[PDB]
Amino acid sequence: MKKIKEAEQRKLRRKKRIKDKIGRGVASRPRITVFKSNRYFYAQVIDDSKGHTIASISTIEKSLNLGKNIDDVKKLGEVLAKRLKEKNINNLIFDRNGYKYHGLIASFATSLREFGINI
Amino acid sequence: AVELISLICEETGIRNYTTTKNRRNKQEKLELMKYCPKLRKHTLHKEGKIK
Amino acid sequence: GQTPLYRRLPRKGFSNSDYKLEYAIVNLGDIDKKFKDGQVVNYDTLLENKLIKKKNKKIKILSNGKLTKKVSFEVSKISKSAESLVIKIGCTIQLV
Amino acid sequence: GSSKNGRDSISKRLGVKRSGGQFVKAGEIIVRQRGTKFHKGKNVGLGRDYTIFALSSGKVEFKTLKGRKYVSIV
Amino acid sequence: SLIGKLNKKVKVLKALGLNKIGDKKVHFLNESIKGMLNETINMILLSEVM
RNA sequence: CGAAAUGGAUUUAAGUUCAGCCUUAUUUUAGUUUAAUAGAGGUAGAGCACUAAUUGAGCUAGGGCCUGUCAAAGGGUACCAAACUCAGUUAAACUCCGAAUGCUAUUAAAUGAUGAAUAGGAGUGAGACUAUGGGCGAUAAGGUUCAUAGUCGAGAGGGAAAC
RNA sequence: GGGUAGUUUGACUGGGGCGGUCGCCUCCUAAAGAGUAACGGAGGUGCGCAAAGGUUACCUUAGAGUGGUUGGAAAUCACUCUGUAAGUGUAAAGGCAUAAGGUAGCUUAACUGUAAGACUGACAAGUCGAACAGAUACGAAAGUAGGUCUUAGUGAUCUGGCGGUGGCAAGUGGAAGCGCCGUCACUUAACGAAUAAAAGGUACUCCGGGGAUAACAGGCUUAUCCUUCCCAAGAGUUCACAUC
RNA sequence: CCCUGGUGGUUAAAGAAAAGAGGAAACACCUGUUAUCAUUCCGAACACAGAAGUUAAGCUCUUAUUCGCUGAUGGUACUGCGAGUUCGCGGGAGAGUAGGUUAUUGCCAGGG
Repeated sequence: MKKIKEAEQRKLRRKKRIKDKIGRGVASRPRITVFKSNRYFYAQVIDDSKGHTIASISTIEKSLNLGKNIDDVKKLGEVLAKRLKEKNINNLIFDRNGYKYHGLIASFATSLREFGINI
Repeated sequence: AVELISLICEETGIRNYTTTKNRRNKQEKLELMKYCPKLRKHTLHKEGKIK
Repeated sequence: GQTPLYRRLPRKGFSNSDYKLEYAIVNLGDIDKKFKDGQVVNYDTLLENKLIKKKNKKIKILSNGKLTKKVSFEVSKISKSAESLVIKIGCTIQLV
Repeated sequence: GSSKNGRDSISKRLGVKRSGGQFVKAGEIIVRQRGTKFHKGKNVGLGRDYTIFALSSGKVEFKTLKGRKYVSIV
Repeated sequence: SLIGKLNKKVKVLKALGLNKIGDKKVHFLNESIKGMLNETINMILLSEVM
């Protein structure tokens, strides 16, 4: 009850502070946010001048058939990079979205980095 | 119990900075990485007298 | 009784008089308007043509206005812009 | 038995300097205050002493959200 | 008269164009003139220009 | 054509200086009053959610008294009473709320040298009273000291018996 | 060394003197922009901090109720309700859940040359400031950092001292000295500071003026004083009003 | 299009508590600490490795408005102005009351 509620509340507070520390995204340099469920891994690129998701990816996508490991998110970030290049976006701001930059997120971000995306 | 000290660039000896420091609290020899405008480069500055 | 402004404000330094090198300014536009080709713009001619007064004898040449006439110069100082323009027009410069 | 007190500081001239709807150019001071009586919205910045200033030319506007006032340049 | 009246009301009357007693001015009633007349109703006499 | 008796500073308080106010000349052209629309208050008022004051009931710790009480574990509560409930009140330095005016911006009318800048030249820097909002005093004083407006000051005439 | 000479010994002040006060900050007075007096009503202050700074990351009290060796109303711990009343070096106010609160790691931006555009303002001053260059600190990066959550912790000019730079160098060349940059020494607290250096009396007094300022009176007010009146609990054997 | 998850805008409680409904997908709880990480101790949170199980909880929907929040129309307080004076004109609360309120919406992904 209260313990789960306060865990949620802490996550929201962290999320909000992160958001206004990094600022909003613009069509030139939009914002990349992630979400880490118990099963999957989601990423979205958002332009807040419109509230529009320019691109997105997740491990649910059957064709990718990745898992939920460091290796899998490495490959997933590769796929995201190749999907964004054809829409000619190279600057992104990395909203860690209430998580700690470590492990899976670290591998995801570095994989976007080795392939010419400015985060 | 607070004295006005001067931070001196190590490699030139210029008294680049002046600051305040409390004696009788540390009586150490405060060192600070400060930017030495003669060299256009940061470096080490040590505590020293004023007069 | 308020401390006056010239006593609130501080001072700035000496005046360096008694050691100034003071001397007359003559401009290229003036030379163009007053002279012609071939003569020596110098102390004597500027004095008689009333571009300076014979109190000062260390003329400097500055570059206001434009000069078109080939002339010879015997002066004491010259600005870089003015001597560039004058060499370009094709005159000659001796520093005295 | 004289007065024990009688002591006052200099008035600091706080308050809103440009009214909502006025046209300002970059760098204008909008509010002088102690503390975020008014918070910062789009296109404004907060000084080290909570002054509100305009990052770009525009028209001042005040909004209210959950009872807090926000200043913006639109 | 304008003597002794409030400063604001003297300014309103001079904005209507009346400086003395016996001053005659024709005006077209819109919201502005209506507001000025309401401010200074006690010092004016309104007749209508057929 | 037309003041000031205000502000700032001062071995200043009967002085003097700067600003403001005034005038001459030139240049410049948008004061001010509304209406519409768009802004920020905590004043009046109101109120008890917050900080405090405080009334009658309900309820109840705790403390004291009494009662089969050794200073152990018990009970009666005429009381001293935290907290709590209902009802009703006080606050310039309390405000969960909040005007009317005033202030500020834009536009359209309306009013015609009222604005601003530069240059030249002063004077003033002792105010008083009335209609309001105040503080101090004794919700006393033609009292003292602030804010708005008017008058006298610098304004003749008519009226309030003279004033 | 007052034998003798030249001078100083403040102002505000509901007369003056005595007393008290003089810079700055917070709130009210202050009449809902700002500003706005008083010898109006309340406080703090002439610092502290090498972290109590900067950056990144991670977290939330106080109180009420309940259960626990000391441990009781209250120390520490668990949970429910409450949701900032807790806490922010230091006074108070305005603010602070994204916490500006708390903890931990790294670190010195507690930088240099600067600055578009402003607020406040008689002036002198004071404050905010995007952004640019160099050098960094932190973070993966975006970004932040030009001290302290903000608002008091302060002092002009002149003179003198120290360090750096090498402009000035009285015939020339050195040097002295000075300028420039960095910077120290004033309870100058009467704090926009008249001197580097300062106490009293004058009823023996004098001069220039003021009802702008006291004492005797005029005038205003009535605190105070005095003279009444309204209510009648009682006393008066009983009977509020014979009387008090 | 809809359910779910994630992400914006529109700020009126878009609030908590109690009761009922589900869980395909999705989400969450849940498994182990052994790999990098975190704790002023503690896989609680976080970190990493996975899918045995569930609606119990979180979440979604439906509920009496039980608590809160919001709020009429009038009237009053107060206020601008006035040769009408306890009035004439203009503006108009707070509180209380009749009520109302457990949002709405832009676009990304999975499939009904």
